[PDB]
Amino acid sequence: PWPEARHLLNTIAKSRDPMKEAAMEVGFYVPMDYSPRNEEKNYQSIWQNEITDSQRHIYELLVQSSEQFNNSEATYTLSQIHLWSQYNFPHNMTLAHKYLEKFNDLTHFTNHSAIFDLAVMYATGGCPQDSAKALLYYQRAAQLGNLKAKQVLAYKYYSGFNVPRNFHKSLVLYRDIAEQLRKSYSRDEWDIVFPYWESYNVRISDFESGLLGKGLNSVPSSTVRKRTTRDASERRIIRIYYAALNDYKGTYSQSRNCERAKNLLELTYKEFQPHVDNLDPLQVFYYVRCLQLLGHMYFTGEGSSKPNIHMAEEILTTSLEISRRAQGPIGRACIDLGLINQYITNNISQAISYYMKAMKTQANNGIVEFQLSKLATSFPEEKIGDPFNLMETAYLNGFIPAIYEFAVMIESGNSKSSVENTAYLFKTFVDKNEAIMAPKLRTAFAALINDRSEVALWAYSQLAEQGYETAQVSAAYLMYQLPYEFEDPPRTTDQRKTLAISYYTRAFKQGNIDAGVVAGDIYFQMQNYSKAMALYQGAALKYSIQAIWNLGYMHEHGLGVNRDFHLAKRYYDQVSEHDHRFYLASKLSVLKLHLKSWLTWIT
Amino acid sequence: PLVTRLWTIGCLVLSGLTSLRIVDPGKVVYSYDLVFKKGQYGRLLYSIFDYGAFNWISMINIFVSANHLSTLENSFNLRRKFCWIIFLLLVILVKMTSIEQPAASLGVLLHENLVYYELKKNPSIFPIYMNAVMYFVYKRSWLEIAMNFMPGHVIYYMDDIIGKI
Amino acid sequence: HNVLDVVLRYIIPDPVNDRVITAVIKNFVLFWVTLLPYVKEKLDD
Amino acid sequence: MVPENRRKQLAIFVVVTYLLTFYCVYSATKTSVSFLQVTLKLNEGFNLMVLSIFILLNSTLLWQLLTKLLFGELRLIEHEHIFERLPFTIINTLFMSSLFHERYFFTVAFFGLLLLYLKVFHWILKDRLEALLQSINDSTTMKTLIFSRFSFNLVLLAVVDYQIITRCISSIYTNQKSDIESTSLYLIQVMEFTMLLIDLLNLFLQTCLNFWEFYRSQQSEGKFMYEKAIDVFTRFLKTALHLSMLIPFRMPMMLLKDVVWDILALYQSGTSLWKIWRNN
Repeated sequence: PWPEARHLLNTIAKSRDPMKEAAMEVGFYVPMDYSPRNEEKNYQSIWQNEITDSQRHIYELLVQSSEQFNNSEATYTLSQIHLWSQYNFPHNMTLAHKYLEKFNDLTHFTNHSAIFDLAVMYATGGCPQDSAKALLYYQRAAQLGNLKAKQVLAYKYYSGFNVPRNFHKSLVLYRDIAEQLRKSYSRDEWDIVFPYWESYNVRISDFESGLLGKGLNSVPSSTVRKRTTRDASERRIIRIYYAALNDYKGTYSQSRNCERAKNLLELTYKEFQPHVDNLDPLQVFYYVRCLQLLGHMYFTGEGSSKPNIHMAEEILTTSLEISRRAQGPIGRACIDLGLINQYITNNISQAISYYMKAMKTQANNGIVEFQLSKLATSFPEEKIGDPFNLMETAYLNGFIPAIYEFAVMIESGNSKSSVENTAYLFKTFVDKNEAIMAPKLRTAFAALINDRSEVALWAYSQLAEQGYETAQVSAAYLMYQLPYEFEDPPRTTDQRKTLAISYYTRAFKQGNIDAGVVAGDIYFQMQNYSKAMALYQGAALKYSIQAIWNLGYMHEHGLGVNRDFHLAKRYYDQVSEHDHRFYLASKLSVLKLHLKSWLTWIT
Repeated sequence: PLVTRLWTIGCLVLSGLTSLRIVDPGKVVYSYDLVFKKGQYGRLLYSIFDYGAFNWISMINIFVSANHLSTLENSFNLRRKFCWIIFLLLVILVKMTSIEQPAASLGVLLHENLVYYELKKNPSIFPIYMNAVMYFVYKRSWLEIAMNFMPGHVIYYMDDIIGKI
Repeated sequence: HNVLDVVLRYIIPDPVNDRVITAVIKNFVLFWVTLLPYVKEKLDD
Repeated sequence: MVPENRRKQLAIFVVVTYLLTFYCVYSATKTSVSFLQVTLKLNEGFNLMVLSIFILLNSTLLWQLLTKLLFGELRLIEHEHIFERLPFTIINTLFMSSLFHERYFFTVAFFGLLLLYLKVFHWILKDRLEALLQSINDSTTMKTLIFSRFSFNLVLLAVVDYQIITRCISSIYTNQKSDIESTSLYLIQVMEFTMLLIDLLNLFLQTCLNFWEFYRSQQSEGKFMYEKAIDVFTRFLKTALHLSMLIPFRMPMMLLKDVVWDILALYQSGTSLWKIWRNN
């Protein structure tokens, strides 16, 4: 029956990511607490009502195919449905476990994706976790040659969570992984222009106020890109440029649309070219900007079939000419011209000149110095910087392939050849490329903005293992968030809480601060009072205000420590010191202290 | 000092609001051009109420000026005449703003012209203060100081000759 | 100076004439010399 | 004083402000996470001005009660003098507020209103003195308890401003900081409260004069000579301190009005000099 099943399944469009459908023509809601009975009843209702009889017959034929015959392919697909909630079926986390277990039995530890998913599920104890079985599964899955597995194992040896610390193993593994990655790029993608992938490394819960209150959390907001912005004649070009931009680097809500911007720029250039002269006041600036963006677009070939070399070349040289007067920006154009005349035509010295022209600019991120170093290495007789100097500057800047080339150079060279630095470098490269290792962020966000909250929990959790901090804080925030004052704390199961703890705290050890405060409040609500102060002190050692105040409130009440009002006053002085806007609160708290002291002084 | 009490209270509350940018300052500065294309007389009443007022010094100004306004309003139970004259003053100032669009807010202009009106019908620090400072600030424009002091005594002269007729 | 009194004099008295425009313009010229109320008090005299 | 309609105006104003501030605090609470957050939110502009209005009204009611305690009820002449002399003082205090920007806002108004209430106290006690002298009754002597009660009033005021100036000058001396403007403001308030203190000493010696007069009168030259002597002595001390303090700060404006009012006091001083010469 399986062939007919599959021929039917080709007709339902498993999953829709509106982040792209929004490109043809916001925010969301998270849950606060949880109940297993509640979700059982919800899923029962969904099975009762919303499902179409077509889906009824399809699912029944599928389960009959999977049970009667060990088809080993109706099993897997049904697992994938009941996990990712594709083809508009609900989420069951208990059933997918069973089916994946059966699949593992069938193919006898050879299909590594099921190994990965099953290992994660055993490591978080969704269904009691038992790290031994999880680690054996991770070993077995690394043997077969799955990248994500080797990554998470290397990481676990680098952050020392759950195992002894080891720099050498993480080093070797990351070297291997970066190798397999570098073999994944073509000679063109790597050298010429990097393939530009929509990053979703944004941690959730910045679309809301933030973590631990607004105007209060130390680590700066990280929502790099969402709807950039800033009366009849001029503002036309303003609106047109910003619309172009917004439709080039797609936002979080709506992905990019390439061809749209292409046609629009073609239009506006063809319309404004003959009398460009008259727009000196300010429209010159934005016109040059649009022209540069269009030329870059042409050179890449995005939004079309193939690039236009000579067309874009003349486009950009004219852009430069116009910019010579009115002294507009010169960067993107010069960069791209260098890219062209370095590879397409073989004139180097002018390319060198151009790179020099763009070096000290702003919009240059790293391509300048990378290309510079490559050339200087290929021709040492040009007397153009020092390869080490260039590559180090590059890596410091933030361009991807620079990392790998820099690590390659630094491993062969002493220049402080400590193992920690090489480990850090390989780690940063590996986890930064993000378009092969971490695609599931997209599916996560998608399931997020369309009412399927649980699967988002799963995906974010599975990622958190790999070290993508932002995933860690996200999964946490989905599992337990801070309640407003004089309002009930959430009513979720404990195991939920204990996972949230470990996630938050590892996020803390990663480099982020605020989360520690959340973990502390979590222990506090759990009534431990004992280890919390550890976290609080560690955070205060990085100047966390809320942490310090909370430390005070810990001391001055009898929990743990016993009523040292002196140190309490000291801490409140300290908080009033490091920051200004909290003067009032410091003083008012001091006054509560003094009143308590008088009231005891009377009796 | 009923109506003057309301005047100074509205003045100070608008000073408070604009001091904290609770209301968008781009709307209260609405001049004849802005109100005229927009039809927003509420901004004209605001400009009668406010100065872009945040200055403690301007607060002193409000206090002593409203004192003067009381010194002027008290002497007449012919307050219907006060309404007449303030309305005509308002409209002629609107026309002269259409010609000029001065910088100062309308509150300064209204109070100053009422003071000059009563001063030409007939402590002492503040009236001569305001006369001199406004003479200085708008003597630079041919018709700004006109709006400052001419129309008030224009109305008073009409009232005077009506008495004489 | 009685010369300002000559300026006060108007064409074709009395105030009941049609030359009220002449009245108001004479009055605007007197307004030009508003610097001293000494003329306003004397108007009655 | 206060008419009935004013009494009801104030009652309604008070309940208005209580409800308003209660609502703002409760709302800001419900929409917050941590005490720190709700602190930071309260300090938002709108809620800030609401809170400040609250603080003012509470302060004034406290002040009313404090006066009622110390002085029972006032005589109409006293209220007259108050209504007389408040406004210019209010204004010059505002001038004192005018000097410094958003940096020095609230503590400044605190010390200013404090100074204001104190000066009101000084004028009140001074007029109560002149009443005491007019209302003197030779039926009894200046019993140590009578003198002691009025001087209880006195020493309250005296040690109040004294502890004040000591604490402020200790702040200065301990704060040899980079923000010279802080110490500047401080020494200004010091100048004020010292004016007040010298006034205390003046009045004190005036009373001691009259008291020794009564002493001798019950027991056994030109008294006015000694009166004007006290006057010029004290105003000379005032002017001396103003010299010695407005030199360091180099005040632009308070300097001028201060010293000119002082030198007209010196004009009256020369008048008194000539009067004594006529009497000498």
